[PDB]
Amino acid sequence: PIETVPVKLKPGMDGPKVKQWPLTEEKIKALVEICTEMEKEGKISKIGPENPYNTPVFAIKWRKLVDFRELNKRTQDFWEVQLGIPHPAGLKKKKSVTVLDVGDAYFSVPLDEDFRKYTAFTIPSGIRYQYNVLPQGWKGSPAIFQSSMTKILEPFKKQNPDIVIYQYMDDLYVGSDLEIGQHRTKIEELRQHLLRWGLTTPDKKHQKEPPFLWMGYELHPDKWTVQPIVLPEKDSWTVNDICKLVGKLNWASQIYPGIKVRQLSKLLRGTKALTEVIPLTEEAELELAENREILKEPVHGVYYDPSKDLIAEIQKQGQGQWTYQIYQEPFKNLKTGKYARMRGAHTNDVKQLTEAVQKITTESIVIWGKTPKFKLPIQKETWETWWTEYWQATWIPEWEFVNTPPLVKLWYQLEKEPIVGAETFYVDGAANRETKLGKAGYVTNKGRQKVVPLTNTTNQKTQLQAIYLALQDSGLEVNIVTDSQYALGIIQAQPDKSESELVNQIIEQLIKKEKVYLAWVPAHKGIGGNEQVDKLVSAGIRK
Amino acid sequence: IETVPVKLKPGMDGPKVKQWPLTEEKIKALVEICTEMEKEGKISKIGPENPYNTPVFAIKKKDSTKWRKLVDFRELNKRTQDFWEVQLGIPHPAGLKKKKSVTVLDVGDAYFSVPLDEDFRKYTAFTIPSINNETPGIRYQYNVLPQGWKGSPAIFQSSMTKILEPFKKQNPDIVIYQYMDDLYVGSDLEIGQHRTKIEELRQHLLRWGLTTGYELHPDKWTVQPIVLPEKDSWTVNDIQKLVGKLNWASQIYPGIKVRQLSKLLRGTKALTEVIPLTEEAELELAENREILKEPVHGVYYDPSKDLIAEIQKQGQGQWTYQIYQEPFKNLKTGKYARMTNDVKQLTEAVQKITTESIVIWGKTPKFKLPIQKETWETWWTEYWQATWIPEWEFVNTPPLVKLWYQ
RNA sequence: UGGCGCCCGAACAGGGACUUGA
Ligand SMILES: O=C1Nc2ccc(Cl)cc2[C@@](C#CC2CC2)(C(F)(F)F)O1
Ligand SMILES: [Mg+2]
Repeated sequence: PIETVPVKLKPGMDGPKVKQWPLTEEKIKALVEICTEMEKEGKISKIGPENPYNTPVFAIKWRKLVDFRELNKRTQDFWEVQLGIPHPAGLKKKKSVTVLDVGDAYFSVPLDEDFRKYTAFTIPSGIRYQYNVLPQGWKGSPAIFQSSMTKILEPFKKQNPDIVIYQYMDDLYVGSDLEIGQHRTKIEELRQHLLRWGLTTPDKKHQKEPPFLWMGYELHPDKWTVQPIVLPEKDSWTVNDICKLVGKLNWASQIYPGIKVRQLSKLLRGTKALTEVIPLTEEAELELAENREILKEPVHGVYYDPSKDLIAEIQKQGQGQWTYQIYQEPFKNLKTGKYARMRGAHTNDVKQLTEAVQKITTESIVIWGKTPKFKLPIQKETWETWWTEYWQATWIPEWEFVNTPPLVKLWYQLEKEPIVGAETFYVDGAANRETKLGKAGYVTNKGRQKVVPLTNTTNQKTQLQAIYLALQDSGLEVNIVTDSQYALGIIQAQPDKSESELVNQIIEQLIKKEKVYLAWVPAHKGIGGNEQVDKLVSAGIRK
Repeated sequence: IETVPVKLKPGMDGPKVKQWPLTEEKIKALVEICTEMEKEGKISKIGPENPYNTPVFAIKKKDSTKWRKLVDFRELNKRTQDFWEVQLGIPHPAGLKKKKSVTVLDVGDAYFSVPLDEDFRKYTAFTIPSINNETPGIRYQYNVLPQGWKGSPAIFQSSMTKILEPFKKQNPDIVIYQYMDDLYVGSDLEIGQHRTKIEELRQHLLRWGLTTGYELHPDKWTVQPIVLPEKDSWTVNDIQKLVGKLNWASQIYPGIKVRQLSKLLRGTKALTEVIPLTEEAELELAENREILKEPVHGVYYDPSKDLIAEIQKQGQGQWTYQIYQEPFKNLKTGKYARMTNDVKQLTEAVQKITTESIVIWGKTPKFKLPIQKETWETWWTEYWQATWIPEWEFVNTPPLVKLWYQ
């Protein structure tokens, strides 16, 4: 009595006509046995002459598996309504939970009458068969079954609002706050209700009890955790092993707090072959040892409690690594994680903290549908100065200051006006486009000019080098006039770190300076001493 | 009524935009109003037959507590651009931009009385998300003309004219213009009389069952020009900043010169050194001052080209925007100092800029928002209050273009 | 065999800064 979902092929296409591969004695004998059994059950019907279509049928006891590549790319596109999966942190505590594995899930939903003929079969000695139910591996089987199952459950969920039913590929999670005796009675009602539509589910004896291993999680009625993660204790590590290691402890990061993958992830840069034994760096080894210690004890998450307000405490792990603990009660956290990603080449703690907060907010809305009350390690005044003096429309929701040793702050600030009494440094650099024998230097009002040849440097690198010379050769207060927007843009962002080592050396030199003003003048306009600098840094590079 | 056959743009398929995550408060609101819409017959639940989807958001219009459904038909509008511009496009009157008051009604509730073409209802499909993806999102269609879709006013304009013709006859001085779902009613009458006429128009719409910022002052809109700093004593840094600004402004105004100003910066001098402007330099600076106040010569609106709106965060709650089609050919440069929250100010600036363009050029611009893609996409729906939604892109503002105002 | 997530590399398009030549 399940209403079929109309299906049709893409415009201009017709049902696949593929040749059947001559099966072997052990395959043909098994396949006919399967086909006869399904045919007697009504899941298959014989349409030989009126269905000039074919698909590859093979056995891989023996289990039939037909490859629907030809039909998968010719059927109309479907909308996978539920593409993602529920994070266990988003779930809610249930007194009793049961899992109903829907036996013959797809094979209980009839296929569109006008589409059955396109799913034709062919078995040699042949015999032709067509699917009267949703096939396995077909593009529309998951979406159609979910739609069909949802309509089957709506008249039961409506009658039982207390019961929470979650439907996945094959299994059906039916959670309830009812007692064990009462819950089992209600599950039987669902089992009978499903049986009315032909769907079959197992009995209590053949059912499964918690924990419920689901998509890598080990779900209990009251707590959740990732499945036991064991990291290899080998000596030599290859790119394949690092990829496994990084992925394994990325799964653990969402429950285990303080998981660092920055060093190990860096070892995957520049390596292509998976057999290349990576010489695990001391920093990578240090992180791996720390991660191993974190995984020594078992850490169990907690389920969402809508009656309470989510908190999201963020901690700074250093080197662009952040960790957050989303929780409602103290020390009992629903979910953890990390934000080690760096947006752009140049960033600072405050900008990274905002990005980490945004990432938590985005994942909190999908999981819980509400942003948490952040507890950031940044002073209110410190954040106020940043976003007020920043060119982006940055904003972070209601947050509170938490005093942790690794506080977030701006290591240096650039003056908004020229410094009186500070020697001015006009800095520029020209890089050859062929021999890459660039050059950088500075000219100051006190007749203190300097130049340093550079090699394998780019136009951009030379400009940053010219800035670095001024900071090196200046005092506590320096006025730098650079006619490059690249250097100005990078430094004005007030980064605390970056991939480039040239800019990093500048940052450690900007901090030492008690006052630094970085001006900007158009190039080639004869703007005072900037014209003189170009003469020094282009004598033997540009023309 | 008979449905008007709507044909999608040839060679283009219906939208398949993924639904952005919604908060539980918005999801609960959407289900409450979408179930009522289905009960009234405006929408119908659908299965997985069609792969189309347009994100649906929930907003609260200004001075309102009830929730409002905001369906993002930006991709569908593009995929059916021919239908609602050349086949049934609505001409934009050039008069409302000069009117003292321009009230913005909400006539988007009258579209639901017009059935939608059955062959087109597939593309007007949206999914209501579920928190944590617990249950599958609820998928709906539009059995009636969707509001927020640029084709609905085009189809409904035939009925709208008949509604407004008896009103317009008795009030020839009122310029009524609807863009997507609103009705920009412009009149030169005083504020007291204009509101009475709007009430008369509102009562006019109710007799046909069409239930009904909110008011604008186009005559009070003036583009903010580029202004150079003025001071008695000029330092080397001030001249350098001035020359850099004027040099960049030369791309906009060809008459801007920095020759004599640069002649002051000959040697290597301290940034704090006071430079006494020479007679020639002072005269040339004065020449730049009068050029800037004048409008950009040779800049005209091109209907074919899409408008582009660039917004800059000047700090202290001040935002500067420029609406242009070609670079350095600003059709309109302004400032949003009304403003707390950067995203709230940016959303208000976007809505204000879009409304200004609608009553001036009859088309929303493409927005270059100075904001992160994730930050905006998450918080822009908490402050949005306009039925329409413009196209935006996210850009990294150069440090030297933020100096539109010092 | 398909899907999703992470990382690496390549090709694409545009949105920018800049160098050299004509
Ligand atoms: O609301 C809840 N609470 C809950 C509590 C414990 C468990 Cl193990 C499962 C759930 C549940 C779910 C689910 C899908 C991930 C498997 C259930 F639907 F109830 F089964 O969602
Ligand atoms: Mg140069």
